[PDB]
Amino acid sequence: MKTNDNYIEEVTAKVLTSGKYSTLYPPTVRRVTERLFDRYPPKQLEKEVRKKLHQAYGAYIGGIDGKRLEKKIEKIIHEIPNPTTDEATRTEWEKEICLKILNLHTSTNERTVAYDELYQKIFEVTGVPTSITDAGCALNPFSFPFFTEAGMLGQYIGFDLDKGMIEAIEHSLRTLNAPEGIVVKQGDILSDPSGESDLLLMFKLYTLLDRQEEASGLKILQEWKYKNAVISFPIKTISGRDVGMEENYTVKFENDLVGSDLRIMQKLKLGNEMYFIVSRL
Amino acid sequence: ATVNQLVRKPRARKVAKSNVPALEACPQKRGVCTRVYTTTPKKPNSALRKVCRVRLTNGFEVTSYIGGEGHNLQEHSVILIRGGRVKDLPGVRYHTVRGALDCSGVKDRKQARSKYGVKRPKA
RNA sequence: GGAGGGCGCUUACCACUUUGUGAUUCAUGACUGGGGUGAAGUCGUAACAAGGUAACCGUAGGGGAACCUGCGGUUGGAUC
RNA sequence: UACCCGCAGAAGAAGCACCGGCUAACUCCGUGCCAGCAGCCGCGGUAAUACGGAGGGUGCAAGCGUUAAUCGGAAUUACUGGGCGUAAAGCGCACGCAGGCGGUUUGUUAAGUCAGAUGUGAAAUCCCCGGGCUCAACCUGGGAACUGCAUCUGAUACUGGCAAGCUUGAGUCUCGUAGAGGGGGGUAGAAUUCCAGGUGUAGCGGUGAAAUGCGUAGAGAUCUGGAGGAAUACCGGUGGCGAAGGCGGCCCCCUGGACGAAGACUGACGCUCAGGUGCGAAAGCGUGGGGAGCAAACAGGAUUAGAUACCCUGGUAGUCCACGCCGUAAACGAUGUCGACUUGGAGGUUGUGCCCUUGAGGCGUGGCUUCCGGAGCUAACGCGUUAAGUCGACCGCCUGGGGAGUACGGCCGCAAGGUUAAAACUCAAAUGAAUUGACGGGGGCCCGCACAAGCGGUGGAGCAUGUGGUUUAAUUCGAUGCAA
RNA sequence: UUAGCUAGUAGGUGGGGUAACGGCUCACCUAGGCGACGAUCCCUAGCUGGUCUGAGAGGAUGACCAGCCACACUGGAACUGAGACACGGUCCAGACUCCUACGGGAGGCAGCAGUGGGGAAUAUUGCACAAUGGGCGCAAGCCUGAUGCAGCCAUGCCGCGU
Ligand SMILES: [Mg+2]
Ligand SMILES: [Mg+2]
Ligand SMILES: [Mg+2]
Ligand SMILES: [Mg+2]
Ligand SMILES: [Mg+2]
Ligand SMILES: [Mg+2]
Ligand SMILES: [Mg+2]
Ligand SMILES: [Mg+2]
Ligand SMILES: [Mg+2]
Ligand SMILES: [Mg+2]
Ligand SMILES: [Mg+2]
Ligand SMILES: [Mg+2]
Ligand SMILES: [Mg+2]
Ligand SMILES: [Mg+2]
Ligand SMILES: [Mg+2]
Ligand SMILES: [Mg+2]
Ligand SMILES: [Mg+2]
Ligand SMILES: [Mg+2]
Ligand SMILES: [Mg+2]
Ligand SMILES: [Mg+2]
Ligand SMILES: [Mg+2]
Ligand SMILES: [Mg+2]
Ligand SMILES: [Mg+2]
Ligand SMILES: [Mg+2]
Ligand SMILES: [Mg+2]
Ligand SMILES: [Mg+2]
Ligand SMILES: [Mg+2]
Ligand SMILES: [Mg+2]
Ligand SMILES: [Mg+2]
Ligand SMILES: [Mg+2]
Ligand SMILES: [Mg+2]
Ligand SMILES: [Mg+2]
Ligand SMILES: [Mg+2]
Ligand SMILES: [Mg+2]
Ligand SMILES: [Mg+2]
Ligand SMILES: [Mg+2]
Ligand SMILES: [Mg+2]
Ligand SMILES: [Mg+2]
Ligand SMILES: [Mg+2]
Ligand SMILES: [Mg+2]
Ligand SMILES: [Mg+2]
Ligand SMILES: [Mg+2]
Ligand SMILES: [Mg+2]
Ligand SMILES: [Mg+2]
Ligand SMILES: [Mg+2]
Ligand SMILES: [Mg+2]
Ligand SMILES: [Mg+2]
Ligand SMILES: [Mg+2]
Repeated sequence: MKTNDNYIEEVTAKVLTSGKYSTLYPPTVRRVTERLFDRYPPKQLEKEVRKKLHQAYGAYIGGIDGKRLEKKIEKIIHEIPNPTTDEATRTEWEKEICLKILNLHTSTNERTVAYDELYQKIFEVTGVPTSITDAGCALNPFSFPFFTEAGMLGQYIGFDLDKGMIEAIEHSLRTLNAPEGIVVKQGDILSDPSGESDLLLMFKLYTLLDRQEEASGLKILQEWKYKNAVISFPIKTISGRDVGMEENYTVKFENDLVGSDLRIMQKLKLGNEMYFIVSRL
Repeated sequence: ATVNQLVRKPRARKVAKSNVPALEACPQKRGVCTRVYTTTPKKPNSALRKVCRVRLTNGFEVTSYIGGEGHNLQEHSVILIRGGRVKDLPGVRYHTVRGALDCSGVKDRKQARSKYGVKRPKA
């Protein structure tokens, strides 16, 4: 069966070997080719998988420039002294030393306007999850200072795919002295949403999973047996310009959300991010 | 071509393709509509046309055009479709007669009464 | 009584079938691709008419987007 | 029943389309990018001859519109009868079979062609001349036509076949000259860099600022010597050579094409082409080497709320070489080849002669190449004795702009891909050349405090209810560069 | 954008068959036949005398009149007969429509009317054998949805009237 089965790695290695497309975990890509086996012509398999690397799922190709991030980390952590008069004074210094690292791309940066008002307004409806997960943790792993400002102390483990960005932000465990009660591990969710947790932080999920297929969003929440979540999106409508082209991360919910165990709890729309609260029975 | 190049390959004329995809050697065609909705005509124009889809009997679903200051059609009724050429509506190349079959026509009209099935009032 | 005829009997081709096996063909199609037009992104700007701008052909490598780089070629050539 | 006669009686019998420019033929109201026509260009925001309605006019009539099919229009399928530099159009460039086509003198044959005759091409209809239903339509007599095909009988200008000759197109050969024409060996010099001595040590390379690399195990720079690899400066001009692509060091061997020139011989062995064969830069690939520089990916240093665009520092393929495959370009001279005809002048290169080469030149005879220009040709720019002019022979490509030089089905490959080559849909265009003008991160031309300069001011955290901030005891209010 | 097709296919002899010449049907022998002057296959379409468009050359079309071929529920095959492998003959297989006491049988409007369905659309379950034509008969006569007519729709041409 080499026609189809020895012709999956000839395709798959090529992506995961090239240093330009190597920003991914081996299992993540082992999945996305068995999915797309019968998707594009048998002489155009790797050829049109590059379409899912440029037209779709792109900018993660080449990656987020970790060799520009540490370039703005080593140039950042060595700027001001370390006033650590006590043990929570190592955190308040670690607070601003971390704040700017989520502010190179204008996405987790539109999230830093919610570091004081919307990192505790979420605990009133899920509890204080001590079994937690996270999808798309590109530049959102320093939310712990504010997640534990309320008392989230359980396992927060965000799963990104860019390894040149995850390892440019995972070295921080001791270099930056990030809290020692938190793990991080790689993983996608357009491929791997299986497990059980309590809170499912969806930050950069957006409609990138609804780009892998047309109308296939309600699948993941369920796969990861759960209770609640938090799901936000950009609301950068320029005085009635991005209307329609940006108001669909919602109307694909309320409409499709009649019939199963999924429900909704609350909804807001402030700053540049509109968070969703979800429920199941 | 030279004279010798004509005895081997003759002059291949065009296929004489008309502006309608199919006609079944028939001028008009009867169909049945499915949904009633309104779309947008083109960038310069700014009007609301009766762009309704009428499914035929040969398995073809072609969208025609319904003209008039107000028709009263029903989802499950016969609709006669004739020929026509319209540019302001992309994808549309057919019309719809009125005053015949299960379709009604306008009233209180004198000029251009030969179409839309208008009748002659007794003056 | 024979000749021979006829019925039966039976061999030949041969339509209808029937089991496998391919070609062409046909209608929907479970799994789908990209185009397409509606749309629509207060982008000249990561380079704010100074953070100092040729166009294209063939080919190869990088093609979140028209590109950009290597090699060779052409005039059909922003200020100049 | 046709036809004919009599009585009453203008009594029962005219609608529809169009009404901007095509394409003959208009006023107002309602509505105000809203509601509506539609074939093309389009029309519709308090004045619509483009909508609806009233009136009027025009077309036409027992019929007026719309729609569908074919043809003319459409020279928009060109044998009659158009192009191929720039609009969509000549294959990257040649050798050639089956085809097409092929000069001159004489003779034969009579297939093609031409003429005459016979047979035949059934009727209606088309065509011409007449008659008959009151007339017309319809029907009918006679004649003609059916462009075609075949047989017999003739003529012999051209074509073709057979036989016999000539030379004006010229093949080949003898005697010469010019060339980076192509390929296989060898040799020389300069320069970069690496590998060895002597001498000389915190600087070197490199970017308008910074840094990485390279250095105290002898860097950079300089001299000498050696190894390896690649390219041939000045000479070098759009010169020469080849069908095209392409190739510039002296230089050995092998060998091809083109051209000049006084004399012989052989007597159109001639032009062109599908399929096929061969050649075809660079890039890329397979099987083996070389590898000093440069240089696609990749990564160090800059840089910025992101330069894998450009700058700087290195390097794996590749470039080089032997043996193969693929056959892709602005492979452009945007021009297929061959032959013939055609007012001329002014610059190079390369042969053979005359003349006093005594003034190293005039006056003749060829090939190749550049520029200008008249007639003529073409929309225009231009070409214009190398044709894109005037004739002829042969072949290829293109029938609107996108989709698309794509997909599928064959062929050609170990790959990357190429060749032959669509059907739907979308749109009223698209593309070209000459103008008029705007404009340009404007310079050669050009006038003025155009920026100054030379006796002097305005510019005052006060105020003149005219006034550049807070003001509702400001707002019942003007006007915002002696260019609002 | 279908490149080779064909082993009773090509050719000679003999035998046999048909009203006649023939691999139409066999044996034997032979290795040829066709084909870029387009073999086969696929798709589509009746042809001709004409009509329509055009000044012609052409293109398109094949209805009505007429010549010829093919077909007769769907396949195959055969007999009677001078001429047919037979449209209202027959036998048989399959499908469909009926009858029946479950052994089973019969029939064909792609004839004129008419019905159901499909389709933007095309007729009356009519009259007469007077003439014409055909079959039978010595003649007379009869048969003849062929023909000759009527009714219906302005489909087209032409004329007249309002
Ligand atoms: Mg062009
Ligand atoms: Mg009108
Ligand atoms: Mg009009
Ligand atoms: Mg009007
Ligand atoms: Mg024509
Ligand atoms: Mg020009
Ligand atoms: Mg070619
Ligand atoms: Mg020849
Ligand atoms: Mg003759
Ligand atoms: Mg004759
Ligand atoms: Mg008369
Ligand atoms: Mg006559
Ligand atoms: Mg006659
Ligand atoms: Mg003679
Ligand atoms: Mg000849
Ligand atoms: Mg002769
Ligand atoms: Mg001769
Ligand atoms: Mg040489
Ligand atoms: Mg030294
Ligand atoms: Mg020292
Ligand atoms: Mg030296
Ligand atoms: Mg070396
Ligand atoms: Mg002599
Ligand atoms: Mg001689
Ligand atoms: Mg030739
Ligand atoms: Mg090469
Ligand atoms: Mg090559
Ligand atoms: Mg190689
Ligand atoms: Mg060239
Ligand atoms: Mg060309
Ligand atoms: Mg030359
Ligand atoms: Mg000239
Ligand atoms: Mg020309
Ligand atoms: Mg086209
Ligand atoms: Mg088109
Ligand atoms: Mg002056
Ligand atoms: Mg006021
Ligand atoms: Mg025989
Ligand atoms: Mg004509
Ligand atoms: Mg005529
Ligand atoms: Mg004619
Ligand atoms: Mg008929
Ligand atoms: Mg018999
Ligand atoms: Mg019958
Ligand atoms: Mg039947
Ligand atoms: Mg019906
Ligand atoms: Mg009789
Ligand atoms: Mg009648």
